[PDB]
Amino acid sequence: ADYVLAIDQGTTSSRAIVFDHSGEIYSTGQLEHDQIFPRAGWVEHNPEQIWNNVREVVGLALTRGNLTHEDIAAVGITNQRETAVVWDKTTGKPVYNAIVWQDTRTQKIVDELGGDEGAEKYKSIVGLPLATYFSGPKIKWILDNVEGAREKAEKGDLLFGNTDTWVLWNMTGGTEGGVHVTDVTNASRTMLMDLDTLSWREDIAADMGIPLSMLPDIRSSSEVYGHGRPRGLVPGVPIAGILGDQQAATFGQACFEVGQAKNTYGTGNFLLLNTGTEKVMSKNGLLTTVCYKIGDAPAVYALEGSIAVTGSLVQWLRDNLGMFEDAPDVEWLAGKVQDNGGAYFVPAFSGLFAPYWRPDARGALVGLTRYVNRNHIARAALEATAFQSREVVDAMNADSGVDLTELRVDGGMVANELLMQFQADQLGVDVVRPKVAETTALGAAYAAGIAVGFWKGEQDVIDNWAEDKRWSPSMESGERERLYRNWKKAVTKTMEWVDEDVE
Amino acid sequence: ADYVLAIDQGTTSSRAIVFDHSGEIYSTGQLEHDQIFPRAGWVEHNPEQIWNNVREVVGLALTRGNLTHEDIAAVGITNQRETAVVWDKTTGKPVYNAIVWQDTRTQKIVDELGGDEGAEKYKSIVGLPLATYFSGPKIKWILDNVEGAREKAEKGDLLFGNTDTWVLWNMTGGTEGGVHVTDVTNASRTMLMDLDTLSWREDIAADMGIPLSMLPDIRSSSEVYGHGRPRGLVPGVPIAGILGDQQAATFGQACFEVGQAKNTYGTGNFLLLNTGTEKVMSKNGLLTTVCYKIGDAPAVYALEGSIAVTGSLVQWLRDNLGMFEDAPDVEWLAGKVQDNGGAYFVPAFSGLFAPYWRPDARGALVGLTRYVNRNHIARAALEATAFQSREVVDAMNADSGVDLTELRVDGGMVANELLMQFQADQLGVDVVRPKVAETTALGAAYAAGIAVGFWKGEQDVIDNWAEDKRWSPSMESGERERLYRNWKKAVTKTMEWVDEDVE
Repeated sequence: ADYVLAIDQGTTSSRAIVFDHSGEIYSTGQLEHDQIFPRAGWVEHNPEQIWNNVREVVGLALTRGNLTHEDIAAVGITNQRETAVVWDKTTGKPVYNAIVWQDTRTQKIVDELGGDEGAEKYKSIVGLPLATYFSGPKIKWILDNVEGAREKAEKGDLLFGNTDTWVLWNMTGGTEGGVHVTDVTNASRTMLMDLDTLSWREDIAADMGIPLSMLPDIRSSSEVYGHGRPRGLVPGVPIAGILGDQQAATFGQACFEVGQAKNTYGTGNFLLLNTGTEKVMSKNGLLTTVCYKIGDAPAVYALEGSIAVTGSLVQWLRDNLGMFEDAPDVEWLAGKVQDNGGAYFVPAFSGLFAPYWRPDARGALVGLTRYVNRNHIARAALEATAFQSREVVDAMNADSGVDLTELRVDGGMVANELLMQFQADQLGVDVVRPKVAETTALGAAYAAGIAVGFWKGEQDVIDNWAEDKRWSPSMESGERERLYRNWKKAVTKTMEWVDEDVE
Repeated sequence: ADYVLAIDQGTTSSRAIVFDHSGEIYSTGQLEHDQIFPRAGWVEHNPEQIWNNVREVVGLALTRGNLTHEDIAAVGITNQRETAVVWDKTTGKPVYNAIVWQDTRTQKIVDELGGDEGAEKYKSIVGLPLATYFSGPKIKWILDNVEGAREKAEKGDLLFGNTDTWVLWNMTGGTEGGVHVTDVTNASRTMLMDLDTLSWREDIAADMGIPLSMLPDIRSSSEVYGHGRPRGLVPGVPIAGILGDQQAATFGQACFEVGQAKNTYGTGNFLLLNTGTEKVMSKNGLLTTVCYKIGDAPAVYALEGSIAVTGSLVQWLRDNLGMFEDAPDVEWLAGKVQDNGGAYFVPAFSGLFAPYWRPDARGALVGLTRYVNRNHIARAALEATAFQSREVVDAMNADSGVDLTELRVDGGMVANELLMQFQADQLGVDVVRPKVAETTALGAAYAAGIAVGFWKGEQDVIDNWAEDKRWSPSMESGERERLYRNWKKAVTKTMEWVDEDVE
């Protein structure tokens, strides 16, 4: 077997990618699944469509690469986190659609669960605030809303799973031999797992009215969970790796050492920092979570931060204000000027931490003078993505003493030299861009190949890890701080106006 | 004679307009003159070109209307203010070009003139801060920098005068009989006139090194100053009206009552409030000026306010940010939505008053959210012109206790019904636009006409004043005030950020 097959079961689509020992793409296949909105704030996925699509991309990837299951040494799985699936273990049929992490129907349940200020109720144990994103409250919604579900869960007839678990169950035979398992990274996103013991917590489960029988067996992120069902496309093939999507991209970037972090650039940004075997609890409102766990080796933990508006800023300037209608890539406008021209963008929800720690939907644009033009505005818009990233990094550093040693990056925006160099300048550490952009799928492959010996372990992966390039800090140190301070000041004053803003 | 000829000697062109008893435009003539920039910040006009242009337009207006000096009952003159002309009274040739109000070369002179007392040194006597705009310091410049000027002056052969004086002198014969006179509105713009007594200040003149022999005799704004020279276009005709442009505009809007004010909408805005016979000194930085004086009658005063960025805002958003390249008229985009969507513009130099009275070049745009689009921005942009006029109105109220009774408007933006309505809504008083848009010229006509009896007086002018349209406040008090205080908070917060913005 010369290849490892990764399945990335994402939010909007699912793809299979076949990798070789070097970490290079051999063949791929991809399909979208429906985003279902039964009503406002509700976001659902049809679980069967997800399975049949996954079934199909695998076939697609093999066919394109002229491969046979005989060529696959292992299958790795990565998935959109938090999305909740509840199905019958006997009929195999879901009792309701998968409730996506984007869904907000559980706001009320989340508010009752916490009680008059209780969002932080479970943080010390599970590392998460009570929010609409996480699985637990979603399972509770399914048990309080669906006819009969709770009684059958009581009986032990219902299974819960993130889609890693849903995909794994179907790939091992479903109602015939299906294994009900999840890894530590995905379990850390449900609100039910104790970060220290890596086990389900009975008290939190009871609090949410969730029978323990619905919960899958928590295992590591790298070990043989099972084998491809006999009559499928990957008959006999070991399925030996699972990592939540962001943890997988982190793993595919080879952020194996303390201080290494991965920043993903999209409409919004996600940043995870490897804090080693030491678990760090945030004082800045950040998430604590599991980065990965390779078999019997100790779990490696992480701090996770998110930024609501990064790449979507420039997209809003275009679709809402009608700017840049002439230029597709804004980088080429920002490059026509030397500076932000005194302009600063206070993106919405940028007021993450100080002085209030209360992100708001209202943003601003300050420092406009007669000289300022759209090239400056393009420049400042890119800077705000970097500034926000820096403020999440400073929060992480303040919480650990594990200071970001370097940033590895993925996402569409990693193709912007200006942004990337400025990101390095602002952070004062190197910024590395991998040669393979699908870090999410690559992480799932590394996790699975390690478990079966296709790769010998973490060090061997580093040896086969190739980078595209890296940017090193070069900006005048004084200019580096001036920009950052003026920006944090802008954020502050903007939040002050917002408090007194009577809408 | 059934007509009154008005000469409007402006910043970029000069025009002649012939009106009849009903205030209608019968015939007109207009010609541009060169805007000379010998140096950065230097702005000059060729006094000879201006004079030639004035004769030619007068000729044009008379010819096109088929009128002769016999049909002209009187001539009125209005002119761009503060611009200074210094000429040889024996040859009638300028010693230098006219230095325009927009010329900033007098900054050093102005800085040192104030000594330890500063810019407000003379404010309590003349109504004006020391600044590059005003005539005094410009006359000093010419004397200190031009050869033979200082001595010719000491002989009594040098004359000064704004363009009103410069035109009246030539019109009455120049070297051969020219009269050297100015009215009180223009005199009050040079910094050398006492507001209470309406006379030249012997001490201020010496402070600036200006012999009193250079200064024109000060008269009222409406009386016969002399008659057109025999070889001219208007031989024997009384020249009986002079008002500085903004005052002319105000007079031509028939703003004859305490509390009536006129707002001129341009790239920037000029607002004047009639304060009656009581001179009011501002505690808000506004200017104190003579509105007009009609013969023996007591002089009427005004408070004057200037707003730097009004019409420029939309221009900037288009020429610099590349927005609205689709809409030459933004009123059509603003009309697609019913409100600003939460957005507020804090235009550069909008911090005219509290908290600091320290206008700054740096502005901002706040209250941005995902749903705000260019339609909201367009409306917010317009709202900002209305808001800044309201704060100038408030500062005028806080200075005198004279409630604005009604706002008369001119300038390019009065075609915008959306803006004029909102303006009425914000001021809570009626906003009216005249049928005759050329208010400055009409104002000069009224003054001259009254001096010769073509009109009986101010009530008679009112009896002939033509009104086009009027807007009544229609916005609920809650919405009205909420929008305004929200904007004022935006201006405040912006100024605070600007104070800590290290650029």
